[PDB]
Amino acid sequence: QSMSVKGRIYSILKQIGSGGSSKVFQVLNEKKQIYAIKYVNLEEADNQTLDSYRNEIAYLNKLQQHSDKIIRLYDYEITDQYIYMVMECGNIDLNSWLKKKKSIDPWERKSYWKNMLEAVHTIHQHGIVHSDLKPANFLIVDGMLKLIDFGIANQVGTVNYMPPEAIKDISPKSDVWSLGCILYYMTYGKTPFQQIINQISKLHAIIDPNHEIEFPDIPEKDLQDVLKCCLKRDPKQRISIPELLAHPYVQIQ
Ligand SMILES: c1cc2c(cn1)cnc1sccc12
Repeated sequence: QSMSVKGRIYSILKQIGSGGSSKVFQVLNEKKQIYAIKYVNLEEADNQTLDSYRNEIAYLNKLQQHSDKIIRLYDYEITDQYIYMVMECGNIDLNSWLKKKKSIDPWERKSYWKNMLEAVHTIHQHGIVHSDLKPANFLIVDGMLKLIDFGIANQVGTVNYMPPEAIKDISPKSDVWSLGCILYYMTYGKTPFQQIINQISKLHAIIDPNHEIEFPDIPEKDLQDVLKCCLKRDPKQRISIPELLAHPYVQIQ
């Protein structure tokens, strides 16, 4: 099959993912280069959803120039009926990659972490708080992690990465909580609260200071401190991203 985004023609190779009303495909242009096209159906879209879409796009377009850890958006076609986005094609999302591999290399992880701070830090600088980070939001492209979205436009639902303040009902400290959970999953093989099935009981645990989050002793003592810093329930007493980018775990060999 085929499709035309603006002037250019893109041959469909396979379907990467489907959000629901959205379909992501892997494509080829006339110069035979591989891309990822996102189809969005505006047929049953409120003017609020429309606005979230337009906002999320402009931001993704604006933030292209700032960080290389933000998915390349090459071109787009937008009508009253649909959205087409010509983005860079990654190998796999962090979630599926983590879900498959049993052993994660301390370097691969330290590297991925550094890429995760750079991405979140850039959206933060422009005023954005992602508010709902998950490994699904990150995409590996040439051993380099890239942020897919900014959680502006309307794995999903998962409360395992939710900060206590989001549950108590939101500042950059909320994204620090989530990022730490991601690291905790790449460190301990589970999210801090993955151990508790019942979603209501899982929620009571995040907001419970007496329910101690365990940090089992590891060779990377620095990595343990980062987790201990990110997973502090009081946003007031949680590490900031500029502070994390200067932590020994990230800076020291
Ligand atoms: C959304 C999702 C992806 C993308 C661009 N937008 C590019 N490559 C890949 S590989 C697995 C998911 C995706």
